[PDB]
Amino acid sequence: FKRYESYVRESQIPSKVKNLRISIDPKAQTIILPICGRPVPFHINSFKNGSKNEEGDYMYIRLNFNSPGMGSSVKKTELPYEDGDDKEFVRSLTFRSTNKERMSEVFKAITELKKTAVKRDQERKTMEDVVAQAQLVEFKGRPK
Amino acid sequence: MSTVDFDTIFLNQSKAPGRFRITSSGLGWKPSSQVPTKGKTDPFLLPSGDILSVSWSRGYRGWELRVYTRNDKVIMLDGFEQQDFQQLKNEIQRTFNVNLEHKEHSLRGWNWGKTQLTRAELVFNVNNRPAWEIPYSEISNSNLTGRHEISMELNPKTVDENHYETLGDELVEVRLYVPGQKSQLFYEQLKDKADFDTTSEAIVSFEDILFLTPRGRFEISMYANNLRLRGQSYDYKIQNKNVLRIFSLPRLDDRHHLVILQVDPPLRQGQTRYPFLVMQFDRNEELEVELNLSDEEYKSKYEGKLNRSYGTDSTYKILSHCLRGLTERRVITPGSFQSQHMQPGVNCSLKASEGQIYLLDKCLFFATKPCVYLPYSGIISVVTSRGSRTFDIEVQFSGGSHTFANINKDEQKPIEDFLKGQGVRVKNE
Repeated sequence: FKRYESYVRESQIPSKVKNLRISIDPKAQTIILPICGRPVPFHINSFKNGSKNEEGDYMYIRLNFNSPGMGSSVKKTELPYEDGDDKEFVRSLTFRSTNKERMSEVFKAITELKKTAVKRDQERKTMEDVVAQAQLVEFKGRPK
Repeated sequence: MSTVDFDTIFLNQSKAPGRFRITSSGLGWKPSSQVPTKGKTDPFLLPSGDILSVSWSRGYRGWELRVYTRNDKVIMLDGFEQQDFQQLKNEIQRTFNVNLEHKEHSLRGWNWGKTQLTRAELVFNVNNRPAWEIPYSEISNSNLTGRHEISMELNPKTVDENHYETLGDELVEVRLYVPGQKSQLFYEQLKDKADFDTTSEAIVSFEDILFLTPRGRFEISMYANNLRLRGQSYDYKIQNKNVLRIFSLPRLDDRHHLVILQVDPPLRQGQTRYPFLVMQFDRNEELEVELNLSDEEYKSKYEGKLNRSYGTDSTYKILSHCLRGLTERRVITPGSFQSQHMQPGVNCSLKASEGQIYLLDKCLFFATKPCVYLPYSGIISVVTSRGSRTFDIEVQFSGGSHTFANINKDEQKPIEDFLKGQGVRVKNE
């Protein structure tokens, strides 16, 4: 299990979060969701993918999270969750909002945060097998 | 008598701030008079005898005081400062003899954990700490969506004569994944604790119906306001309002009959969506069914819409009549179109999917996954192209084009004459 954590202390939750709405922290790589009056963090590594639907005056966002069965393309060697037969998982959360424009921007920002996280993880994996070499010693005369 | 009062407190996620008060008689909350809230101005009052326990925790607007009642209701009061904790602790202890518990919540951002059905709320624990809790009073419905999957629908916070306007993004649906051979017991325990409507009396049930989209042996239980589909792995609840159209179409094999429901919003099975439900009956399948209705309810609501008893008639006819009576939707039967072979439809392929096209009086309908409904009012032009014993039909509409391939050439003239008769522009390359 690639150990990740959103916050260690409640004081790290930004002061901006207070309107009982969906908010994104790019610094902590975390999506903050309004569940029954509580600011619930979800790390971008627990997030799988989402969808957005427009319905009358409301805009719906469904966020899907990583769970066994609905697994991602990751190999068996590194799971986005800790192994556990007795572990239950939040598979999806569906939210609605009257403000369509902001809700579309929030969805774009979640999708961008996921793309940046995946790109950084690929870049890390490509660098893990790069052995740091010694420095080339220039020839003090006329080189061939 | 020292009345302790707090200004700027919100009740159950109210948009308007109010004044909270602690008295020896109980808890009181009143909205602040500065906001025109179309809404009763009446103070919320909770008697001291109804208070069971009180927890203190981090909310959206600062600190939250969560009050558990003896009537299995949860009251949420948010907007407190961290300094208020000492005063609240002393006053609640002095007035009610109840300990104020400090509840720390998991901030790890993990979506895995253990669910725990507490008396008044469903709690999701991450590393032995609560991540979130949902009061049972906020849960509208729960439905097994697969062998390890539980979907909970929450009451939509819209316009009720007894609730303050909520401010923000609202949670509508929560799906849990419960591994192990365990999700069915959890669903049963959730049903018992959430106190969902009980002693439900289906008006009519139909057992062992073989669907094609998605393929499965579902039981169909019909109620006054809703239709239930029970399956081995997935239970669906469809509201009668969400049924847009009913089609009753004979298959060209002359051995089967198709009943097709258009549903909006489309049914979900994991990631895939089913806007059309396709049921397949044998034409020789006969069923006798008595409606489970009182004679007073039948006469008042269903007289002339439903029969009290259906004799031994074909199952698909009884089902189509019951669906018509309960959804108030018209059943669409095959139109005046007759193929060269005197058939009500024509064999064709849509991309890699082989199927049957029905030319109905108001629309073109394809009946094999994927199901395609095309109203004639939305069709711009139909182009007939030569692939040949067969020809292809391209239907152009405001949202794209659909090419139906591999149609027998003998069917070209009947189709063109029918489409011209319906006022559709036919072009022949």
